[PDB]
Order: sequence, then structure tokens, then C-alpha cells
Amino acid sequence: HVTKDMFPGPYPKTPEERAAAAKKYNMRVEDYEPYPDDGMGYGDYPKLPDRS
Amino acid sequence: IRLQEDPDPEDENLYEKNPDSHGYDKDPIVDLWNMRVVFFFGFSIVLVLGSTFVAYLPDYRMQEWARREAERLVKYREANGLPLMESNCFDPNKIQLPE
Amino acid sequence: MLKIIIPTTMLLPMTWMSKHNMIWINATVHSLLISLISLSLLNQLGENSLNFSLTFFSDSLSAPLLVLTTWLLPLMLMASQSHLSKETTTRKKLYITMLILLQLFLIMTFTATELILFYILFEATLVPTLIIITRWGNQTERLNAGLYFLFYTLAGSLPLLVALVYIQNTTGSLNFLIIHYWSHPLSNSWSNIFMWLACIMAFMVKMPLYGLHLWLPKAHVEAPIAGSMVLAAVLLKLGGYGMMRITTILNPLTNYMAYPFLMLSMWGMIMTSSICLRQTDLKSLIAYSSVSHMALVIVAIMIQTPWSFMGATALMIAHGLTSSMLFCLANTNYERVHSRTMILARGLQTLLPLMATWWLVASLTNLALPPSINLIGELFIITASFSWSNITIILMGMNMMITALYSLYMLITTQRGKYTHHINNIKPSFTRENALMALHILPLLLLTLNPKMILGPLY
Amino acid sequence: SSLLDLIWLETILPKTTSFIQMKMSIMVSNQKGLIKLYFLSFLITIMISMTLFN
Amino acid sequence: SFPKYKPSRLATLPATLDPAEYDISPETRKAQAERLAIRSRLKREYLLQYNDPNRLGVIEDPALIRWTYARSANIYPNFRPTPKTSLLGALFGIGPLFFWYYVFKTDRDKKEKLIQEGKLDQTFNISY
Amino acid sequence: KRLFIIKPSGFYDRRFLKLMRFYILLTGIPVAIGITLVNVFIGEAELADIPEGYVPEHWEYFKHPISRW
Amino acid sequence: AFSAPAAYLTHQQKVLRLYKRALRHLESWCVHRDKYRYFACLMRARFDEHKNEKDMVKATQLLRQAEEEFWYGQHPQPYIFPESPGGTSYERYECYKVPEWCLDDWHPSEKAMYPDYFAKREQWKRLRRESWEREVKQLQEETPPGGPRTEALPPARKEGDLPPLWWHIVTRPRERPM
Amino acid sequence: PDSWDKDVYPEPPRRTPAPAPQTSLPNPVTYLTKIFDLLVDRPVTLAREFIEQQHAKNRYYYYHREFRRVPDITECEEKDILCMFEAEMQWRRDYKVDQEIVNIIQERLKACQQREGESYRQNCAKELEQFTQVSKAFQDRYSDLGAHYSARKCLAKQKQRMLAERKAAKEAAA
Amino acid sequence: DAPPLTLEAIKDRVLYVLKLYDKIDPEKLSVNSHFMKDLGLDSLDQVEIIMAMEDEFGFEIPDIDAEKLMCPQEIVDYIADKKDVYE
Ligand SMILES: CCCCCCCCCCCCCCCCCC(=O)OC[C@H](COP(=O)([O-])OCC(O)COP(=O)([O-])OC[C@@H](COC(=O)CCCCCCCCCCCCCCCCC)OC(=O)CCCCCCCCCCCCCCCCC)OC(=O)CCCCCCCCCCCCCCCCC
Ligand SMILES: CCCCCCCCCCCCCCCCCC(=O)OC[C@H](COP(=O)([O-])OCC[N+](C)(C)C)OC(=O)CCCCCCCCCCCCCCCCC
Ligand SMILES: CCCCCCCCCCCCCCCCC[C@@H](O)O[C@H](CO[C@H](O)CCCCCCCCCCCCCCC)COP(=O)(O)OCC[N+](C)(C)C
Ligand SMILES: CCCCCCCC/C=C\CCCCCCCC(=O)O[C@H](COC(=O)CCCCCCC/C=C/CCCCCCCC)COP(=O)(O)OCCN
Ligand SMILES: CCCCCCCC/C=C\CCCCCCCC(=O)O[C@H](COC(=O)CCCCCCC/C=C/CCCCCCCC)COP(=O)(O)OCCN
Ligand SMILES: *P(=O)(O)OCC(C)(C)[C@H](O)C(=O)NCCC(=O)NCCSC(=O)CCCCCCCCCCCCC
Repeated sequence: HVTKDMFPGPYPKTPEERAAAAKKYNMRVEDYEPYPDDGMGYGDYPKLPDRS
Repeated sequence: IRLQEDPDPEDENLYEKNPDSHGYDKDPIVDLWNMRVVFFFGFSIVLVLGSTFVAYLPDYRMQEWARREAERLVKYREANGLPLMESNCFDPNKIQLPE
Repeated sequence: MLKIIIPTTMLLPMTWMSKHNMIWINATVHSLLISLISLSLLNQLGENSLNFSLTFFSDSLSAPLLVLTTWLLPLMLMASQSHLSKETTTRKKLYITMLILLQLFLIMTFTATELILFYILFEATLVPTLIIITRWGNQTERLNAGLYFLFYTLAGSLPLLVALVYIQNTTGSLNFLIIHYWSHPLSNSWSNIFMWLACIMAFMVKMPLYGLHLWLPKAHVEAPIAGSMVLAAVLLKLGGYGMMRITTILNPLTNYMAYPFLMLSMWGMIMTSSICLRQTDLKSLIAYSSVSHMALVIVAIMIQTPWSFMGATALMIAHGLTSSMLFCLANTNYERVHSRTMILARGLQTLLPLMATWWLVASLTNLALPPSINLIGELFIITASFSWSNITIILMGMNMMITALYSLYMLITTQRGKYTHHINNIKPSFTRENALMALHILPLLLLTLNPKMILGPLY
Repeated sequence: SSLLDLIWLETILPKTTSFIQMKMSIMVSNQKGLIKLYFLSFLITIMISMTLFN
Repeated sequence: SFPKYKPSRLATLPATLDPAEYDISPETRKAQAERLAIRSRLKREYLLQYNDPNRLGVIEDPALIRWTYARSANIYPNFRPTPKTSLLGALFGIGPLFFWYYVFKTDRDKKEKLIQEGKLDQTFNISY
Repeated sequence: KRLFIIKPSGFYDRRFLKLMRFYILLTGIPVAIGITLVNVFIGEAELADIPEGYVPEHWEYFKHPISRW
Repeated sequence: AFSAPAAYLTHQQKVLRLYKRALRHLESWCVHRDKYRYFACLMRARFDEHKNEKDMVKATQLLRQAEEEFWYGQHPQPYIFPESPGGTSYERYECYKVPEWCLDDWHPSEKAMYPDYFAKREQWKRLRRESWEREVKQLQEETPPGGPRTEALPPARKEGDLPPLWWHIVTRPRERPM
Repeated sequence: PDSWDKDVYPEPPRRTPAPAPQTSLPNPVTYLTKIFDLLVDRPVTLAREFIEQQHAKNRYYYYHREFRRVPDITECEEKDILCMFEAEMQWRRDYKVDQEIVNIIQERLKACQQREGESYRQNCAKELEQFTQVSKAFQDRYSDLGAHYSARKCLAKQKQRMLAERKAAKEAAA
Repeated sequence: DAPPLTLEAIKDRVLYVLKLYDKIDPEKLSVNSHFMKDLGLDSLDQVEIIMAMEDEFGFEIPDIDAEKLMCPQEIVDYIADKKDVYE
């Protein structure tokens, strides 16, 4: 039942897109942080802490 | 909505109507006979009969023939003092080398 | 071979004339009978082949492949009738027709005695497979997967057609016996290099060679269960059979041209195993395992020694059986939870014990556990590679370690741990699924009992 | 998995070939259907065939 | 005083030793409250579906769907050829192949040179 | 005080194993009995020199009775 | 485990958690009971020494230094109860925990082997089905418009109701199931 | 036992020393051997006597196939497919027989090693030289033909060996 | 193997430990007494009491749960619930 609007997208380049990405990933806008746009295909997926 | 589309149907469980089902068919009799023919033919016929047939296939690869021939060759060659393995596959007299 | 070919072409009208509820029963029973009849081809000779007629012949390399094809058809029927319950009668019969046509093409492919008839049939196998994938696959990506599969294979195989007709014009014949008896050395020239490339590249794409393999995960993941079973077990082996057959006319140029392909095969074997270690999808994991094993077979054919060919034949048969079984197990899990993600369904040992046993046995055969024919083939290839060079042992050992790692990782992830709490529809395993797994696994151990039947002509 | 299989092996053969074919298809099929334009093309073809073919 | 602890990537910093844990701002408290509210909302949704007596099947997880999609199908659309990507790809995809080619070529050349010179121990080497 | 042990259904696995055993032993047991009877009573052939002027058949070149058949 | 966590730990909660962890690690160092009693009393003496402290900045700095001291002096191999997360018997009986939904897929013969158990189970299933609507209504009546601000759940306010979202808590598998 | 040929598979005469006990204590090995002969050897011997009686009533014979020699690849003309086929089949059969001869010599070597035991390095010198000679000849014949070996390839290998030997002989006689 | 626990046994053991506590007067200690409202202990005393119970019954009470057990009856109910004791 996931809509096309609930999938990972491209790297966010505007604060509106960062806010939309944060809301999509159930995260605070302050906590949301993508991977750097180095063209590795991460997209707007969040960079969560590297713990286990 | 952009279409007049059917809702996604609920998954159908074969054990609800037929508790002692084999998973072959909705009909109990067809399901039972599908199980029976699969088990009988596959397991009994193919497995047992094909395994025993392959086990008792005639020795057409000539393993035992080659062993008996080798025993005869070894016996003859060691009786007469010849080398057991000949040094050349072919006859050098028949072979004609370039000058 | 007609005593096996005609009953398949009679499976066709029987399928279309049987009642609506007897199609699966009839198809399964008569497929089993045809498999039993094809078991008679294993009585081979030590000197030459079984030359049935001008058109068909059988060998120690063809016979196990034919037996595997004929045995795989009824298993595909069982899995298909699992997943095709709600279909209409006409579409069920069309699916069974595609399976029967694929089996007929494969039989004639393995028994064709001319390189051109072999080419025609081995290219004819594409249409039923493409139809099956792109029509009865579940997800959106079946269309792109079919495009990738079709165009990779055709780009590989068209220069093969050009090379085959060129060789027929040059030597007068494409008969395998004649080209074997009248073979001449291939001189080191650019023309010969490109002839070698045409042939070998066709079969390397079909194998697949590492770097020419993306179509394989695309198609094997997105195909229905019967499509996945036939793609991995049999269709990957057309490349090996063709490479073994066609390298008669490619010597001694194979000594110099095999370096890039050996390097690709060894390093990509390592790379695909490492990929398997970190796959979030179960079907993709099994597909990449298939790629690694076929890389090993490519190494065997390229080094091209009597010990390597026997290992290649054994590994091809063993991989066919093992990969088909793994695909069936994953498909049962998918039919439970309707998702291919590996971490979604856990604790399946405490929910379904006998399926846990089947998973254990399939994963124990996937890694080379002695004395299984998987290990026999892998070990013969490793020994031949050791005679070729002494660092191939380093690469081979690394590959074996990674293979054990990812096989047991898959087993532990799916079967062990604690069950997902919210998945409350894991019904007990069906007799049909249990019998499918048993019919996959028992022949493998019997082949362990009698191993000379799958070691090829070089035995 | 990512850099080689999903990215670079995909870019070299199938993605680049598909992109080139799509671009050439757009170039070929992007015509306004003007008889003046493609008859001038015919004239150029005729002159080239007369001169450069002997 | 006591020797200090140096965190690594594979031995991270404990929460009790994090300096930010003892410098709490009023905005930090509201950030914590907002995070807890998000968790509570998600937990309520999951628990309602979980305890539904009429639910049969798998509770679909959008987070899991997004994770699997981002890991495979969203990589190429978001890939650009950069200097870093090109260099890493060329290295990791070409360097090993040529390294192994050189190793095996040199080894086999030495082996064949010894064979030709007739000073390589090949006795009992029947199986090849 | 015995407590009820919640377990998954073993009926279906037990039934499959029972059917599989039955259908393997349906034909396997007669095959084993027949092989034993043939081996005990119709022994294996013994090697002999070909009598002069006599032309054998392939089954006469093979040893085991079942293989010859 | 049984209790819903809060947004943050208070200073008192942090101090008490440090006290318990320090006493446990001191016990791990001091194997014998008399030695442990002696040094545990000294540790409590230190905590009581700093017990009365109005300057919360100084209190937080004291807690930080105590945490650093603990991390330096902690036992590399502290004692863990067998059933605790680091313990040897942790999660051993998870493969024996089966759910009641797994129970209801039984064959009729299997269910016939336990006639009295399944009558009570049917009563429980009826009780579950008769209360779900009241449970969801109570949950949606008492929530704030913004949504749940915490993970706590209310009790049953009426004489005929049940605490909302109770089934899996009540019917969780036993700690020693098989 | 007349099952195999003692010339093909030789064994030295077995020298078993007579027992020379020096104690009054009973020999548990002797007692257990007597028990084994009473409980096991007698029933199995009776069973074999019954089976061999049943076999002798149904006596029948099988023969060893004899292949006559045919012209070889040296005599076959170029691209004469029939003679080439017969020569190739004959060469394949000879290859099989040579493989089995090497197997027989290896069996001799292994049996002698085990039989001699702690003095095998000296007592198995005769078998080691025979294996060395047989294996060297087999290797020189069929060493590096490849997966697609044939009588033509072996003939080319032998012609190359003959050319090398002729050149070496000329250089030595120079 | 080991005998099953009972509510009376758990109650007896918790009250036994509490009577062996020196800061609690055994005469005025009951199963409903509050550690701080009517026994006069503090948070550190409650921590030590919970640790004593952990040593008594051989399992651990997490800090999130242990901070709320302010009554011997509450401790008994917690332990019975965790050990699946209903009698
Ligand atoms: C002989 C058996 C077959 C063998 C085939 C081998 C090759 C032969 C080729 C030519 C065959 C003849 C022409 C048949 C046309 C049939 C059309 C049709 O309506 O079919 C359904 C029809 C029954 O359904 P219906 O009542 O008409 O209702 C139709 C509605 O559409 C029902 O409604 P619906 O909505 O449920 O149906 C929708 C369905 C309806 O769609 C269809 O029915 C279309 C079927 C395919 C179109 C025809 C293609 C012809 C071109 C050659 C390739 C054919 C391969 C597949 C053959 C299928 C045969 C049915 O369409 C789909 O589902 C779409 C699927 C799309 C993908 C699959 C379709 C393409 C497949 C072929 C491509 C692959 C070729 C690979 C290359 C190799 C080729 C050899 O089937 C038949 O009548 C069966 C025909 C054969 C009967 C038996 C004849 C022999 C009798 C006994 C002889 C004994 C001899 C002596 C023995 C000795 C002892 C005595
Ligand atoms: C109920 C259980 C027990 C019986 C099981 C069914 C039969 C089992 C196999 C046969 C038993 C013995 C019959 C002997 C017949 C020949 C007598 C004789 O003098 O032979 C001399 C000959 C001597 O060998 P020969 O090659 O020199 O013979 C010359 C040619 N003839 C036969 C014309 C003389 O021996 C045989 O013929 C041996 C035959 C062995 C058995 C052949 C395979 C079985 C065939 C039946 C189908 C498969 C049944 C498998 C078991 C059941 C499966 C469901
Ligand atoms: C409860 C269970 C516990 C576990 C028990 C199982 C584990 C034990 C396994 C070890 C015991 C093995 C028993 C061995 C008994 C001897 C029989 C065996 O040795 O014979 C084999 C015979 O081979 C078998 O038949 C293997 C057949 C291979 C399967 C054929 C295909 C079956 C159809 C299925 C199609 C699958 C196609 C797959 C691709 C080909 C090997 O050949 P051989 O011993 O010398 O034959 C003797 C007869 N001679 C003397 C006349 C020669
Ligand atoms: C040691 C080997 C000996 C084995 C001999 C086996 C011969 C066949 C015995 C098994 C056949 C099974 C059925 C036997 C008699 C049928 C019993 C019956 O009456 O039940 C039928 C069974 O019907 C079936 O299921 C059909 C299966 C029976 C026919 C299929 C067997 C035909 C196989 C022919 C074998 C010849 C092949 C030899 C040539 C080799 C070809 C490659 C009714 O069931 P349904 O039709 O499903 O009910 C629904 C109706 N409302
Ligand atoms: C021992 C292992 C060695 C592995 C193989 C040896 C190859 C050399 C090692 C790596 C060198 C470069 C290979 C490819 C790596 C790409 C570099 C990179 O990832 O960063 C690029 C920088 O690259 C460039 O854009 C410019 C191209 C060249 C710069 C990097 C290569 C310089 C290598 C130095 C040459 C060797 C120096 C010799 C010293 C003595 C050695 C004996 C982008 O920068 P960022 O945006 O910060 O992304 C990184 C995120 N943390
Ligand atoms: P109850 O609610 O009465 O608790 C009273 C508390 C403590 C909450 C007070 O009301 C309070 O907040 N007081 C002021 C804050 C305070 O107490 N600060 C000091 C706390 S830390 C302190 O100074 C003690 C640290 C000494 C012990 C350090 C432990 C390190 C040793 C570890 C060794 C492990 C192996 C031996």
C-alpha cells in the first residue's frame, strides 16, 4: 500500500526537499542528514549513526 | 482513484475447506489422486527402478575388459622380459621423418 | 532419440485435450514416464558416442544433461501448480505448453550433431523463456529483465552464427564428428583471434562470464518459479556444453586467448561470493551463487585438461540440482509472506521444522561438503587449476571460504533466531512442497553413490 | 555490489549502448516532414553518388 | 588523573563518557520529547495493527520497503560519474585483474622456461 | 500439574514422512527381495574361454544376471 | 522492560544507575562477601558524602568525573546473571516459544487430543473478539489530537472492559515453554 | 586363491612365527579367537556352502571380448575418414589398457609398502623402479595431449620426440 | 527439575530479606509498607534493596522497572509476573 511518494528519491537540494525527506523517513528535520552528494547512489537516504 | 479497479483479493488457504489437504488442488479427490500419482510414479517408479537400473547397467564402458586385457599384457610382458609399458605408441618404421 | 522426442510432442496434444482439472496430473505423470525412458541414455560407451542417426547423437556429456532436463520438467509442473491456482484453464495450458516446448528444444539442443542445428535450437530456447518471464512474472521489472536477457544472449550469439557459417564454408562441414576428426591447428593471426572471440563470447555470455552477468540476477529474480528453476538448472549449462564442444577447433589458440577469461572468472568468482555475503534479497543471493559456480566451470573449460572437464561436468549437474532446490525453498517462503526480503521471515525452524531440514540439506550441498558431487566437481577443478598454476589454489580457497560463509549466513538468517511476531499466517508445509524438496535432494545423494555417471566423456 | 555491479558494469555496456541508440533514434526521427528539406537532402546525395563513386 | 578513552569507529564512545550528555539545553529536552513522540506514534500504529483480532498476514513495513529499495533499485538513478567514482571504479575493477594477470603470466612463463630447459621435476606427474 | 505445550502442527510433516517411506518401500522392498533371490539362486557367470567356432552375444559377454538381462 | 521509557533520564536516575553499576562491578572485583560488604559501605559513604549538594552544575560535574572513574576502573569481565542480556543462558529458550496462532493451525485429530484445552481457548478467543471495538474506541477517545506523546497505555475505566491492547501481553509464551 | 593371477599380483611367501608362550596365564586373544570361530565363522561358512550349492546347479559362462588389430593412424591416408575412425578407436582402447597397466603397477607398489611395514624403504625398491619406468613411459606417451586428445595429436607428439632424439644423436656423434 | 515457585514462597523470601535488612524494623514491616513513605528509607536504600532481591532470586530487574517497586507486595507481583507464577 506504499505510494510512489514514499520511496527514496534524489539528493535533496532545497530545504523544502530536506523537510519532505525528513517527514518521509519518520525523522526530525533537525536530525535528518543525507549522505554527501558524491554520486555514489545513496540519494536522499538518511545517514544514521554508524553503531550496531 | 484513477481507475475502476478490483481490490486486492485475500490469500486463499487450502486447509480451511480441506483440513487433510496435500496442497495439489482445491478438490479433495483430485488433490488426493495428484498426491498419489506423484508419490507413486516419482518415488517408487523413477527413484527405485531407475536407481536399480543404473546400478545394474551392463559394463559397456569396458572397465573390466580393460583390466583383464591389462592383466594379460602384464603377464605376457613380464614373462618374456619385455618392458611393461612400450616406449612408443606407433611404429617408427611406419613413421617417415623428413630429411 | 525419437523415442524421447515424440513423447514430448505428444505431451502437447494431451495437455490441450485433457480435462480442466486433470492437466497437472496428466502432465506430471507423463513427464515422469518420459524421464524414466530417458534414463536409458546413461548406458554409454568408452570409445565413442551413441550415433543414433545422421541428425542426433548422444555422449557421456549429453546424457546426464538430458536426464536432468527430463527430470526437471515435472518438478517445474509441481511448483507451477502451486503458484498458478487462480489462472484460467487456457492460460494454465499455455504455461504448460511453454514448459513442454522449452523441454523439447533443450532435448534437441543437447542431442543435435551439427553446430548449426545446435545453434538454431539453442537460440530457439529464448522464446519460451522470455514469454514465461515477461508474462507470468509477478513484479514490474519482469519486462526489463526479459529485455536484458534477450539482448545479452543475442548480442553474444549473432557473431557465433557468422563464425559458424564461415567455418562451414571453409571446411565443408559443421558435423561435430567430422570437425573432430579433421581438426587443424588455429594459427596465431588476427582473423583467427576474432573467430575464437566470436565462438567463445557467445557461450561466455550464455554462461555468464563475470561482467556479462547482470541479465542473470535480473531474469532469475523476476521470473516465476518454473522460469527460475529452468534458467539456473539447465539454461546456464548450454554455455558449458557449447564451450566444451566448440573448443575442438580452437586449439592451440585457446592457450593464449584464455588469460582474460580466466582472470575475469577467478576474480569475479571472488567478487560474486562477496556480493552474496551482503544481499538483502534471497533470490538475488541464490542467483549470485549460481554466477560464482559457473565462473568455476568456465575456469575448468578454459584450462582444458581431462581432469578439469570431468570436474566441469560434475559441477554443472550438481549446481543444476542444488540451485533448483534452493529456488524452490525460497519460493515456498515467498508464497507464505509475499516478499523476497531475507530478514522479514525468521524463526522458520520453530514454525516449520521439516522445511528447516530441507534448507539445511540444500545449504550443505551448496557449499562443497564431501562426498557430494558438488565437492567432487569443485575439487577436480581445483586440482586441475593447481596443475595450471599454484596461486589458483589461493583464489579457490578464498572462494570456498566465502561460499561456506554466505550459505550458512542464509540458513541462519532465514531459519534460526526468533520468529517475526506479526507474521501470523505461516501455515504448515504442504505434502506437495515436501515431496518437491525430496525429489530434488535424493537424486543428488544417489549420484554421490554412483559418480562415474556424471563425470563426462573424459572419464 | 554497488560500485561495480550496480554502477559501472551497468554503465559500460548496456546503459551506454542504450543511450547512444536512443540519441541516434531521436536524431533520425526528429524531422518536420518538409519536402523542401529532404529533397535538398536528395540533391546532396545525388551529387555525392555521382562524384565520390567511380 | 585517569587515562582517557579514545573512541574508534569499531569501538565507539560510551554514552556516559560523551561530553554532550552533561551539557543539556532546553532545546535538547524538546528535541528528545519530539523524538519520543515520533516513536510513540509509530508504536501506537504498529500495536493497533498487531493486536487487531481480524488481521491475518504480514504487517507491511514501509521502512523496510524503503531500505530494500534504496539498497538496490535507487542506486543507478542517483549515480553520477565523478572523479572519485571513476577512480574508485577503475581501481577496484581493473587493478585486481591486471595484478592477477601479471602474477599468473609470470608464474607460467617461469614454469614453461624450466620445462623447455629440461630441469623441472615432472616425474610421477601423470594426472593433469 | 502438567502444562499444555504450544507447538506447531506436526501432523503434516509426519504424514509426508509416512507416505514417503511407504512409497519408497512399496517398490524398494520387492526389488531388494528379488535381487537377493537372483543373487542366491541364479549366481553370477564364470569366465570361460570362447569355444572355437562359437560366436557369443553381448549379454554373454556380461557377467551379472541382471546386467545380462 | 514492562515499563514505558520517558524522554530523558533525570539527574537522580543517572546517579542511581551509576550507583548500582558501580556496586555490581565492585562486587565483581571483590569476590568474597565480607570484602564486598566493606567496600560497598565505603562506596555508599562516597555517595552520601556528595548527597547534599545545591549547585547542580557541581553535581553534574561530580557525576561526570565519577563516570570517567568508573569507566577506567570497571571490571573487564563483570558478573552477569545467566538470564540477563550478556549472560550464558540468555535467549536459550527462544526457539521453544511458539504462538497460539501457530496453535490454531492444528489438524482436527490433534485438536481432538485436547478437548478441554481448546474449549477454554475458544472462550478466550470470544473474549478477545468481543472487546476489540471498545478497546480501539477507548484508545482513540483518550489520545491527544497531536497523537501519543508517550508509549504508556491506559487501563480499563469501566466494569465490563479490558485494558486496551492486552492480548499479546497476556498470552505471551511462558518463560520455560517446553 | 585361484581368483586372480599370482604372477600379475605377486605376494611373497608368508612367514608366520610359531607361538612360544612363557606364562601360565591364559591367552585372551586365543580364547576370543575360539569364540569367534564358534559363533561367526561356522555360521558364515555354512551359509556360503548353501549358496555355493545353489550356484552350482545354475552354472553358466561369460566370455572375454577379443578385438583384432586394425591399421593405425600412421597407415591411414589423410582425411580418409573410415580408416581414421578405426585407428582412433583402436588407439583409445590401447590408451585404456595402458591406464589399467599403470593401475596394476600402482597396486603392487601400495601393497608392498603396507606389507613390508617398517622396512619399506629398502624392501620395496624393486617395485619403486618398476613404477618409475612404467610411469615415465606412460607420461612420455600421453603427458600433455589435452582434453581433446587424439591419435593424430599423439602421432605429432611422437614425431616431435623422434626429431629431438635424432637431433641429439647427431650432435653427440658430431 | 527445580521446584516451581509459589506466591507464598516469593512473599516469604522477600519479607525474609527485608527483615534481615538492618534499617527496617522487623516489627512494623508489612507486605504493604512503603520504603520511603512509611519506612523512611531513600533512593540509595531502595537500590540496595532491589539488588538484594536480585541476589536472592538469581535474576536481574532492569533499572527502568526497579525504580518503581516501592513496596514488598509490588516486588512480589513483579517477580511472580516475570517468573510466570500464578499460584
Ligand atoms: C497440438 C497442441 C499444441 C501444440 C503447439 C505446437 C506448435 C503448433 C503451432 C500451431 C498450433 C495450431 C493453432 C492453435 C491455435 C489455438 C488458438 C486458441 O484459441 O487456443 C485455445 C484453444 C482452446 O481455447 P478456446 O476455447 O479457443 O478459447 C480461447 C479463449 O481465448 C480463452 O479465453 P482466455 O482469455 O482464457 O484465453 C486467452 C489466451 C488465448 O490465446 C490463445 O489461445 C493463443 C495461443 C497462441 C497463438 C497461436 C500461435 C501459433 C504460432 C506458432 C507457435 C505456437 C506455440 C504455442 C501453441 C499453442 C497452441 C494452442 O491468450 C492468453 O492468455 C495470452 C497469452 C500470451 C502468451 C502466449 C501465447 C503465445 C504462445 C506461442 C508463442 C511461442 C512460440 C515459440 C516457438 C516455437 C513454436 C512451435 O486451444 C485449442 O483449441 C487447442 C489446439 C490443439 C488441440 C489438439 C490438437 C491435436 C488433437 C490430437 C491429435 C492426435 C494425433 C495422433 C496421435 C497418435 C494417436 C492417435
Ligand atoms: C515378490 C517379491 C519377490 C519377487 C519379485 C519380482 C521378481 C524379481 C526378479 C526375478 C526373480 C527371479 C526370476 C528368474 C527368472 C529367470 C530364471 C532363469 O533360469 O534365469 C536364468 C538366466 C540366466 O542368465 P542368461 O543371461 O544366461 O539367460 C539366457 C537367456 N534366457 C533367460 C532366455 C535363458 O537368468 C536370468 O534370466 C536372470 C533374470 C534376473 C531378473 C531380471 C530383472 C527383473 C525382471 C522383472 C521386472 C522387474 C522386477 C523387479 C522386482 C519387483 C519390482 C516391483
Ligand atoms: C533413516 C535413514 C538414515 C540415513 C541412511 C542413508 C545414509 C547412508 C548412505 C550410505 C549407504 C549407501 C548404501 C549403498 C548400498 C550399495 C548400493 C550402491 O553401492 O550401489 C550404487 C549404484 O548406484 C546407484 O544406483 C546410484 C543411481 C544414481 C541415481 C539414478 C537416477 C535416478 C532417477 C532420478 C533422475 C535424477 C536425474 C539427475 C541428473 C542425472 C553404486 O554402484 P555399485 O555399488 O558399484 O553397484 C553394485 C551393483 N553391481 C555390483 C552390479 C555393479
Ligand atoms: C513395478 C511397476 C508396476 C507399476 C504398474 C503401474 C500401472 C498403473 C497403476 C497406477 C495407475 C493409477 C490408477 C490405476 C487405476 C485408476 C484407479 C481409479 O479408478 O481412480 C481414478 C484415477 O484417475 C486418475 O487420477 C488418473 C491417473 C490414472 C491414469 C494415469 C496412468 C496412465 C499411465 C500409463 C503408463 C504407460 C506408459 C508406458 C510407456 C512409457 C511412456 C514414456 C479416478 O480418479 P480421478 O479421475 O482423479 O477422480 C475424479 C473423477 N471425478
Ligand atoms: C595500499 C592500498 C592502495 C590501493 C591501490 C593503490 C592506488 C593508490 C591509492 C588510492 C589513490 C587514488 C585511487 C582512487 C581513489 C580516489 C580518491 C578519492 O576518493 O577522493 C577524491 C579525490 O580525487 C580527486 O578528485 C583528484 C584525483 C587524484 C587525487 C587522489 C589520488 C592521489 C593519489 C596520490 C598518488 C600516490 C602518492 C605517492 C606517495 C608515496 C607512495 C609510495 C575525491 O575527494 P573527496 O570529495 O574528498 O571524496 C572522498 C571522501 N572522503
Ligand atoms: P535518593 O533519591 O535520596 O538519591 C539522592 C540523590 C543522590 C539523587 C541526591 O538527591 C542528589 O541528586 N544529590 C546531588 C547530586 C549528587 O549526588 N552528585 C554526586 C553523585 S556521583 C558521586 O559523587 C559519587 C561518585 C563516587 C563513586 C564513583 C564510582 C566509580 C567507581 C567504580 C568502580 C567500579 C569497579 C570497582
